[PDB]
Amino acid sequence: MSLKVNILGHEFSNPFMNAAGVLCTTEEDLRRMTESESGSLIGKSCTLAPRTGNPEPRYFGLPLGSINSMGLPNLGVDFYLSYAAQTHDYSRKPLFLSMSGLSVEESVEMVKKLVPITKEKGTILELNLSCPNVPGKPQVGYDFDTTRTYLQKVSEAYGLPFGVKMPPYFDIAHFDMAAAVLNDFPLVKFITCVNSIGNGLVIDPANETVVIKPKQGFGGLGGKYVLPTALANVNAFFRRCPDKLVFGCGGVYSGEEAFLHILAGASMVQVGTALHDEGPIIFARLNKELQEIMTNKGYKTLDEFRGRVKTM
Amino acid sequence: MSLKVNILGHEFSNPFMNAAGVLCTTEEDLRRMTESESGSLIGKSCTLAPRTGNPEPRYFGLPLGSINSMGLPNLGVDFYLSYAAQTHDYSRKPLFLSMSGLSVEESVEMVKKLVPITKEKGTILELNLSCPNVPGKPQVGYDFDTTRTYLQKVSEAYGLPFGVKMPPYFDIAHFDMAAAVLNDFPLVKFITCVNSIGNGLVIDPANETVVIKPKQGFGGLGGKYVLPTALANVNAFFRRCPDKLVFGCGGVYSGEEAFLHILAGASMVQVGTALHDEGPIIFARLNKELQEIMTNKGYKTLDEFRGRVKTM
Ligand SMILES: Cc1cc2c(cc1C)N(C[C@H](O)[C@H](O)[C@H](O)COP(=O)(O)O)c1[nH]c(=O)[nH]c(=O)c1N2
Ligand SMILES: Cc1cc2c(cc1C)N(C[C@H](O)[C@H](O)[C@H](O)COP(=O)(O)O)c1[nH]c(=O)[nH]c(=O)c1N2
Ligand SMILES: O=S([O-])[O-]
Ligand SMILES: O=S([O-])[O-]
Repeated sequence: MSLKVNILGHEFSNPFMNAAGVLCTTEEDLRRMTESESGSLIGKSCTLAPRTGNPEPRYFGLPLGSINSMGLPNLGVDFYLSYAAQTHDYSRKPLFLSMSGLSVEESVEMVKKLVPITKEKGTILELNLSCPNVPGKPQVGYDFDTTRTYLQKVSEAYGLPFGVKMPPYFDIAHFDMAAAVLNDFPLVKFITCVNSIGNGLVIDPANETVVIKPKQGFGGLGGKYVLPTALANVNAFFRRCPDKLVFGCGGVYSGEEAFLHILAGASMVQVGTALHDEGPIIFARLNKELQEIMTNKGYKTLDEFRGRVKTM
Repeated sequence: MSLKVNILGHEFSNPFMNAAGVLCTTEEDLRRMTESESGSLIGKSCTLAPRTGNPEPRYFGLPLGSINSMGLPNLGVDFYLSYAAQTHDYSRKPLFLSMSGLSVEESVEMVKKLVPITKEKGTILELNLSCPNVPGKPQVGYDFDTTRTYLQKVSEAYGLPFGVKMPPYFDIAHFDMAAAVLNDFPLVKFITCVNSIGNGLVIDPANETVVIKPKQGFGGLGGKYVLPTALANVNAFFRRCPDKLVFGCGGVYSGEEAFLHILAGASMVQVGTALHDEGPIIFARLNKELQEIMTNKGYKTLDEFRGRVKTM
């Protein structure tokens, strides 16, 4: 039996990795992800210059998941590039970097710097088009003309296969429109579905007060809230973008959810809120739980069921 | 304490009503809603001609809520108009009708027929701009040009105060753009936030099959999944549309969720999934639970705390 995944020119020991933003901001974070049983890892969504992010409190754990408005705290693109070029142990597992420049001009500058490091080390880019927690910066993926510009300019500047972190869509017409844009960019080799369900609001009934400080309490939702949305997006793009991979992100707490993501079409499975809750030991648990389901169903590889969800 | 709501010249006993679609399709359904302890009720979103809706199975109750793709099964506009004109007991409570024509032309033809009945009986219109379960009909509310056309044509054709059932938004820019359109239409006196989180996907791990038949398993999500989204939408439009009321819909199972909706800005509070699960006896419980919270907090009326959620 094998959890192995062969994509983007690498063997991954298993399909599991962190969701961008979780356990991946500092060198220590990235060390712990590398030492974990995860198949891969991804660096915190970064900007050209460092950021400290939004004021506190900006994260609140919930019974059904999480709400956050972190505000893209990151050590700046040079930190993550240097991590990728010098620090990361590629013999352990491949490395992704998430990049979230807050303009096309910023993104172009950042990805340009990545080119030599991708060529030398094999570092993979996930372009973030969906951060919902930066004041005054709308989610790029909800504007298809803006999305087209980003993909055009990053395709030109970077010139190598890369992936995109998409916001969740909730409308068939939007799946169609998103896919039409994505399918015009052959360098987009993977689509990560999904980022947080944006701009939710949690209120404490006792003190009648919102639970996070930024944006009048409005924050991105993760965890159990998002699983059906995440599965839908995965499957919608799996079908609409057959020349691309899909990575699943959203609501994974166990082997069962991972199994569903993969059945829906996911090549890799990212873990955010649950990883925030449980720490990197979760990857060992997820590997075991997924294998148990496969054992019970008589599956020996992921390929026996990836993208084989049945309809009526 | 008093649960009363006084809007559009009517006295409502309490803020509670069914969400459009739940317990409101047939005469018997509407009788049961009228006989319940609810403050009001709304008829099933109707079309000019009857519809049988989508094939089966099209509804699935979930641990955390519901997924459906009913497909606007309805007895046609004449049935609901005739209910509103002849059958409904207005001494029990006021009546809303939801209308969901699948074209602006259809919606116009429908609302014109309602005009005499509103004038005579006080029947209130909720225009549905958000149904996510009709194949080939995207949610109007996610296209601001189309939304503007509907509001223009319905305002002109109906010529009386009405409300709109909006899809959930997940982006600050969309709140702004939606509000800008709504604020150009003075006859829009209330905004119901929110309709289902559109186009989620639930998969059964045992048989590796989606749980509903229409649209390859894609259906609207209700229940615990939607509470933070609903609260966010309620509060965003409460602040952006001061000339209008906001009605809350989404994730209400208890007086506590009702209290949060009202604290966020809601005038009426609609109950979908929980009502589908428990039956109309739920309304007796919700009144009791909200009364308890107000008593504990020393709130004499809903007006003392409506829209007074605290931020940091
Ligand atoms: C604390 C924290 C921080 C971030 C996030 C989440 C959380 C919880 N998310 C969203 C994340 O990548 C993921 O898409 C969602 O959390 C959904 O997955 P889960 O349901 O949480 O597993 C996120 N996404 C991204 O692309 N870049 C980022 O920097 C962040 N930051
Ligand atoms: C079976 C069923 C049928 C419908 C719905 C839901 C369900 C469960 N919903 C959506 C509903 O009005 C409501 O917006 C959502 O269900 C969210 O509220 P809850 O979280 O379920 O209370 C719905 N909404 C609407 O405006 N017109 C309709 O005809 C229907 N039909
Ligand atoms: O960094 S994001 O979570 O705001
Ligand atoms: O009628 S709606 O529930 O699809």
